Amino acid sequence: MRTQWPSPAKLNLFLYITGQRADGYHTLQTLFQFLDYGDTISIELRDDGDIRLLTPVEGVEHEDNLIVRAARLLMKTAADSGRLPTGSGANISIDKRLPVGGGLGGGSSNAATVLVALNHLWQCGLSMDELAEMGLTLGADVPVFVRGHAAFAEGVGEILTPVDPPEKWYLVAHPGVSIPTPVIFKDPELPRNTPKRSIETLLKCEFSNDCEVIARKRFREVDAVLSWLLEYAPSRLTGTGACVFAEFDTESEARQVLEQAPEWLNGFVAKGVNLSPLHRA
Ligand SMILES: Nc1ncnc2c1ncn2[C@@H]1O[C@H](COP(=O)(O)OP(=O)(O)O)[C@@H](O)[C@H]1O
Ligand SMILES: Nc1nc(=O)n([C@H]2CCCS2)cc1C#CCNS(=O)(=O)C1CC1
Ligand SMILES: [Mg+2]
Ligand SMILES: [Mg+2]
Repeated sequence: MRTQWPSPAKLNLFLYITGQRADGYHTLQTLFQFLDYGDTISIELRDDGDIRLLTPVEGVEHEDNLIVRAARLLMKTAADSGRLPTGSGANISIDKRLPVGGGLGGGSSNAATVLVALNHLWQCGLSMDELAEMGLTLGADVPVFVRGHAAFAEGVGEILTPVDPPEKWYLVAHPGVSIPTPVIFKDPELPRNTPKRSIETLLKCEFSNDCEVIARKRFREVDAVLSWLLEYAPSRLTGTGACVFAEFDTESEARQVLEQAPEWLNGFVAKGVNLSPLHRA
């Protein structure tokens, strides 16, 4: 039997960099919300203990793909604690709508959906905390997707406090540039001193993304897309870019602006979701 599993995008509704730890990672205060939009992952169990991603993701080698890494991590962890039924395997295919990169968390959402689906399908019985703990080793973006709720996130992104932001409609645009996430976080001029504040202060302050100034300055493609959207609606970078979103109250306004957008916006429209489509499923 084949099962299908949502792998939604996320948005950083705001993103503040509070410092940088010794291991190079940055401490932050950010607010995750999911989008009801993303990839679909299909899984067929194998009985020969193998893991096969049948549908390649362009530019990513099989063994580098977060789908496969997540599956093998779960297999190793379950097997080291006697929770992996003999022969547990899987064929995995993905219908990929999300960009590879851009600050939408698509690869990390793929990792999270695979952890959750395989834990269920192999009957490994691992808890949320254990999965989120294993997800974190695959990237700081992975735990929010594993836990499945919109959340105020601190630490490096793993300290998650569920919250229910307004579920606005978003136009999400992908500038035609690839920004390696290491670039932004290694910039001298990135704010690393933004004062840590309470959720109440943050939820009342205007939402911004501390990384936007740098993405905009360094990538004219990002500045172009942001400048264009800002004429229509509040608009900000998500993640470290390059994607930018514009916030709307209704689907019709968001789609009307989208119908107007030049093709170089590479835009789609989707609704915010405080419960991940994966956990809804
Ligand atoms: N299934 C996957 N989908 C997208 N990217 C992946 C996947 N597996 C590994 N990656 C790697 O991660 C990067 C893009 O990941 P992604 O989570 O989409 O980043 P972003 O937060 O910028 O959206 C690429 O460098 C790619 O090598
Ligand atoms: N806290 C961090 N410090 C860092 O140095 N890095 C770099 C080093 C690894 C890849 S990039 C990432 C994070 C993270 C995170 C949580 N997910 S996130 O908020 O969507 C994304 C916008 C930040
Ligand atoms: Mg989805
Ligand atoms: Mg990611």
